[PDB]
Amino acid sequence: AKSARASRIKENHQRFKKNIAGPVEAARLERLSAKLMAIAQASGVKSGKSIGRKDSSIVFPM
Amino acid sequence: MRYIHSEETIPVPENVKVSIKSRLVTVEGPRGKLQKDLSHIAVNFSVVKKGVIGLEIHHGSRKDVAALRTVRTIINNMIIGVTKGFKYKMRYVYAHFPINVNVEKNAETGCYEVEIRNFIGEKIVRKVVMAPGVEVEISKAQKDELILSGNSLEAVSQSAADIQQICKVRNKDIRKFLDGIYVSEKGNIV
Amino acid sequence: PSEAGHRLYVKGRHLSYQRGRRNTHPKTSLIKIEGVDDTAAANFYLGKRVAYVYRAQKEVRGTKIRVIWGKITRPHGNSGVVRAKFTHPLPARSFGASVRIMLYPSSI
Amino acid sequence: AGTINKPKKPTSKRKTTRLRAKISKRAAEKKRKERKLARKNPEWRSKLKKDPGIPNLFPYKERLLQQIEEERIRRKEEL
Amino acid sequence: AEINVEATSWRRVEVGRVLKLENGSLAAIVEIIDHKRVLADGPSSDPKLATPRGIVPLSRALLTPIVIPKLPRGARTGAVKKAWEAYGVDAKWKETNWAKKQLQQERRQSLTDFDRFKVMRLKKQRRFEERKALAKIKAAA
Amino acid sequence: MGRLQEYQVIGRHLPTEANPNPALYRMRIFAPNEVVAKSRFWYFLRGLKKVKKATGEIVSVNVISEKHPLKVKNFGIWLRYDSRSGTHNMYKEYRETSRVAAVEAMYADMAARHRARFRSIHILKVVELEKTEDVKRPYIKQLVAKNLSFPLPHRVPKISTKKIFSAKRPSTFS
Amino acid sequence: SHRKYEAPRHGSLAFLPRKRAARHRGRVKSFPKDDPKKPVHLTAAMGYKAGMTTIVRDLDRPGAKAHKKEVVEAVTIIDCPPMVVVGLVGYIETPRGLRSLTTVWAEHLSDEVKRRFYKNWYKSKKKAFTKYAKKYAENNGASITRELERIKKYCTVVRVLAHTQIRKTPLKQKKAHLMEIQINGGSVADKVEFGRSLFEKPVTIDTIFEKDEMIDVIAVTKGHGFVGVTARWGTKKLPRKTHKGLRKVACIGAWHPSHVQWTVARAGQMGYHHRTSVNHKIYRIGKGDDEAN
Amino acid sequence: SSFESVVVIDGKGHLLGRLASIVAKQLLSGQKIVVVRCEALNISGEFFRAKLKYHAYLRKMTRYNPTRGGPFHFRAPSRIFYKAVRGMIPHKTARGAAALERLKVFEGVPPPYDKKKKMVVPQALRVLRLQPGRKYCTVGRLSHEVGWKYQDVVARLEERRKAKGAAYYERKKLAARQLSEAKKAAAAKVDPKVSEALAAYGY
Amino acid sequence: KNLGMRKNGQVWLPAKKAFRPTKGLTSWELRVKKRQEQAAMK
RNA sequence: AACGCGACGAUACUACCCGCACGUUGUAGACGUAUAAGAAUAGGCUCCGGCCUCGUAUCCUAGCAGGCGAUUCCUCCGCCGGCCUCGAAGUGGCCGUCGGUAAUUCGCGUAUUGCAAUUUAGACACGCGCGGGAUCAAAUCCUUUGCAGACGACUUAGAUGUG
RNA sequence: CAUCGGUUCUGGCGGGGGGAUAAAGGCCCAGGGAAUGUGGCUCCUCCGGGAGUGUUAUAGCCCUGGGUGUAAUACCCUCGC
Repeated sequence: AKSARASRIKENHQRFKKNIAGPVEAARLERLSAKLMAIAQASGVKSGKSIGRKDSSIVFPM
Repeated sequence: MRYIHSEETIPVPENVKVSIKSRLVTVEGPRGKLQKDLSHIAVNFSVVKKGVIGLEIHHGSRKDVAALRTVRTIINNMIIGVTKGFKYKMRYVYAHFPINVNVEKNAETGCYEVEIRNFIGEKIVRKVVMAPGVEVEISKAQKDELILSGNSLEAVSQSAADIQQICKVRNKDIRKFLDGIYVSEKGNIV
Repeated sequence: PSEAGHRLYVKGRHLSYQRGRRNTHPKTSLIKIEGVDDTAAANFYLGKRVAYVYRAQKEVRGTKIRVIWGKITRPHGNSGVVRAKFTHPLPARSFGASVRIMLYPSSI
Repeated sequence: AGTINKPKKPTSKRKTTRLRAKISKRAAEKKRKERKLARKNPEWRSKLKKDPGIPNLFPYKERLLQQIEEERIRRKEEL
Repeated sequence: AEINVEATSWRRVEVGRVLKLENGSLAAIVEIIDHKRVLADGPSSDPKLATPRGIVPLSRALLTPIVIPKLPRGARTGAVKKAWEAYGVDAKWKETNWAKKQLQQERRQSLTDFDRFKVMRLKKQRRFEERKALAKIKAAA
Repeated sequence: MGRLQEYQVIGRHLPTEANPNPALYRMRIFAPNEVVAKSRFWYFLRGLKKVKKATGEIVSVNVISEKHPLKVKNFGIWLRYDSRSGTHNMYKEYRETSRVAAVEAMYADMAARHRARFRSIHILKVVELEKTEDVKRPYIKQLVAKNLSFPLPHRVPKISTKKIFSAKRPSTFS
Repeated sequence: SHRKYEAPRHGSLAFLPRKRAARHRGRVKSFPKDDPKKPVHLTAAMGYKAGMTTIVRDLDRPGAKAHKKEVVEAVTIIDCPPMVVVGLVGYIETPRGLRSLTTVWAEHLSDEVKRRFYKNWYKSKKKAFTKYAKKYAENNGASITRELERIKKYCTVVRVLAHTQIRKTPLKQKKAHLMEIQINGGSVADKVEFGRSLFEKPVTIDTIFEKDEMIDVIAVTKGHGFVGVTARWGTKKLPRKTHKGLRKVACIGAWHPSHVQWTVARAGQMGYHHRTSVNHKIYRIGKGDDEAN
Repeated sequence: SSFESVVVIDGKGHLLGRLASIVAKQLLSGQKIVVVRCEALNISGEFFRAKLKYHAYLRKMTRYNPTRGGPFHFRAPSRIFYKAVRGMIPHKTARGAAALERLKVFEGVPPPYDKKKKMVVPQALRVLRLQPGRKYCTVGRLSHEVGWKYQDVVARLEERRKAKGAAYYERKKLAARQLSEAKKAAAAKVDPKVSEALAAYGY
Repeated sequence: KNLGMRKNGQVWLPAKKAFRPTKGLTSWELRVKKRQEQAAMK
């Protein structure tokens, strides 16, 4: 019997993933993303535009 | 023995434009442009005469002298590729089940794609993607013939070899089952 | 104000004792002097006085800093490493520590 | 052979003292045995040694042959 | 047939090539023994650049850009000296940047402590004008 | 095999009542010193004649210096060396400036290429090639060519072994 | 000498050590890989295992023996009250791995998620996130804007913090469960905007998972306590009245090294292991509002 | 010879064992060494020999319990170099341990070493040591083939660092050009006696 | 054009020359003179 | 990793932060503990003129361990604030204020440590201090739970509640 | 620190002797010779350079003898500072 880690079995699984299960997963993911988007939609220093510093070691201390 | 000096010469036609910098050969011709990295071989390039490229090795052994012939043949094949091109004609023969070959050009990858079907009645659909620059057509003059054309001899011959190796009979007598795709003719486009 | 330094000595490193492969002799120490790379350069610093300066815990006679005194005797090898002898053998923990080779006694 | 991806047990170059002593003693005993068989050996041995001669690529081989022939004639005349 | 080859161009050892030895003196190759040794002669009037005739290993020599033109192979010391004074090898060596670097090195190592102090003072005096010029350049453009 | 000097060693048998004037034998021997030269003389003389050290004497030992040490010369050496199989001839050529330097190059080359020691090599002839047509080995024929000029690619610069760290990656073009 | 009759190993070496899990909630070791041309979506959720029941399924599996027939199958029911997103964690790539860079929390956090930060909630002053809630007010949330822009600029992996609504379950636990759920699809700015729009909002299970999809279930198994080798590893029982025990392994060793190897079955903890089981089909996502789900 | 506070070494183009020997001698002499870009180190001989040696290393493991006492095989190039250095130091003594605390190894050039001078050791450089025509490999390729997971992350961080260094290089070129024009301008205002004295002194 | 056939079929291959790295070290007439001298000596 | 690391929340107490106020406090060991292109090595750099063995280089380097007063200069350094910027283990640029500052020259002081004796001088961390600013927290035992369990450990619950 | 004594490590300088009274080598004198043939001449030419001829010419080299010369230097031995 061909192994699970066999090159031809892997190629067959890759073709299955590309051609058959791929569109189904894409359509399901698009529907779920739309449903979650429904719930989701339903100076620089003083304004946060300039990302400043927050308010052993890599080098030898010297 | 360490030979003090050894040299080879490559004549260049008038249509061919050769640019060499840091052992990176770029050959320009009427048909296209080829590029090759020969940085793994210690060669000094020069222009010994107008239209002649000079290859030299200094203080090299016999192996280092002999590698200049491989460099010479590679650059000569690049010149022949950009001037006249390379063409491999292949024949696919069958005994009972006719072999179906469809040639397309995948545009996003920009490369030719050969699809082989009905080989010994097998239901699998074989697919070979070609090297860039290799153009595959089905010959209208002859029967059951593919034509692979290009500027790169290595790319054309490797694509032809891939086509020949993908259709290989297994677990059968090769004396009795003679089917497959074979490289029939090797030559130049022009 | 002056923007210079105050160094009148050459830096050195205490490498090891005089030793074979196995047996070590703490009575003689090996010192690598900065910039000295051969016996001809070590010949200048033969006879110079070398000090090992370290810091202790208890303050004795106004300071917490102790000095072991010694001097350079002969060159060692071919790469400018010198042999030195001190009043007491240098600590084994000080292998790799810094020592000061002073310019006295002077022949210039 | 799939040696690179899956190596086998290494062959040790670290010899043992037992092996070194045994090899030395077997070597000495073999030397004595070949000396004994050389003394008892009945194969014929030539007293004279077949001399290799003079190389052909020596450029003055002709002049050396001239010198040898001349010295031979001189010795024959003296005798 | 446009051929554009940009490759390395080494200096070559040849009869007439002037070598610079480790001690700072000069020689000329008069006969090549092998790929590792040459026969050389330094017949220069200056004692510092002079080199006795003999074998020079090519590891301990540096290829100068001076080549004595049309020098016979195996020419003796008189002929090499005649070619040396005819071509003016000494003047070209003085013009060579290697001898300028060597002369700068001797001038730096021949300094006393008073010389070093005066060098520091005059270098600061020059640095003042260079700093003013740089400030003016940065202000203008 | 070391800094070698060529010596003429002249020796003879001790004079007896039968032979008041015994024949003198002169040999040219490459040796590091006169003691080794006399030892090699007695060895080669024991290999040829009925004379040994106890029954003979050394008449003279003189140093043979090179006539022209400043002239590049081609030397052909015919030698015999002893290996596992037996004694074999070798003819080799060396482009040197003296016979002694040619002999040192010979000893180094035979040690490097055939594992032959000083004790197993007999130097039979060392000759000067007067004309370049007498040169037969191609590794000397490529050196005696006309207008011989060659570059030296990939010259590793000589940096002091005591300077450990450098701030610039060195170049190999000078 | 060699073993006379060949037999495979009892147990798997891939699930060692057989120790208790480091914490009660299952850990998502790996998330699905991110494709930036995909739409933004959540990849994980939490629930509480209620029990099991029986179904009858009208099977449509061509080529099978029970094709166009009825099959009785066992199913597991998981109660899934809606989850509340209360945070956003940013991750950067380092040569030492993924590194958490910043974490932005919602302005209002429930007492359910606040109980997770305390071991004695009843004695506490409940001061959690009180000073953090004031940075939404001071300087118009300038610090919050800075951290969000830091996630947008420097991070490659964005995860929301989501907690369960445990009061909707019949459990006596009042302390909620909180986890990081990776946002897959879109760009990093899209993920940050997606989380910012999802702060303080309930997220239902039907917007994360959909019927007839295979998912993976990550949990901690049933604990059994200290268990001997016979039930821990499935070893053969020794014959009756074997000296010093028959529910043991007769030889823990007969060969060099002079040690017990890590591959020998020994008595110890069984169960309470962290397990990730794959390829479980969703048969029905039933709604709580439906009275006939 | 010069004693320095810390010596930062560029691992690119260097031979593993020779650099390890020199670094270990400096560490035992008392010098702090920080080696960067350990993925760009070189091993002489073509890649299959290094792969064979590392697989032979991976073969060795303790039998009764692989979580203790056994050879722990590290797939990072930095810790491969650290193993090479640690084999050259008496690490089971206090002196050897203290010598090893003076060493830091990294993949790529993390900050703030990106804005520090990186020196090279000519006694271990592959271009100055190996004969042309001999084959070699890189430690990073071997690490990636035996299990190192961060070849791409270190790579992308290296193009970011090189782009920032390129911007710094254009700034340094501009500064050097303005310095040259400043010297040419100040040559006409400095005292000729001062200029002649400096030229005679060698400056 | 190329008037003959190649056995392997690589018709683009150039008319290769003999691998003689020791070329040009001896003229033809000198070799003939050395042949006569070697024959006489032998 | 129970002697690997990150983010976050709350932090009573002398506990936290700021300034100077010093250590018979600790440091495999300060003494100018100065210096960022990348890449190639059978080729590179550039200001585009040329240059490349060479870090034997460049910067900095004078004054009671470095004073006082001028003559003189607009050069260099440092602390703050603003705007940008720096995520690989996060920090530099510009502008503005303030303070110091031989690039030139001069005067007043240096002694007596007695003919050398480490040149007690740097950095980080820690503690004791004051003088000010900021904040009023948890864990465990106990009772309970049984998703757990030999015992510890673990999942819970115990402050007004949907207990 | 100075002046000493014993032992020892290391650096520099001034002399002497020997060999083929070093061998070379430079500068002269008198001969002879050759090519990896200089100038010249001739023939090809991509005219960039090759090919042939012959003994110094508009380069030089090698061999032999003599003078400077009891030259210098290397090496070995040695007397001292």
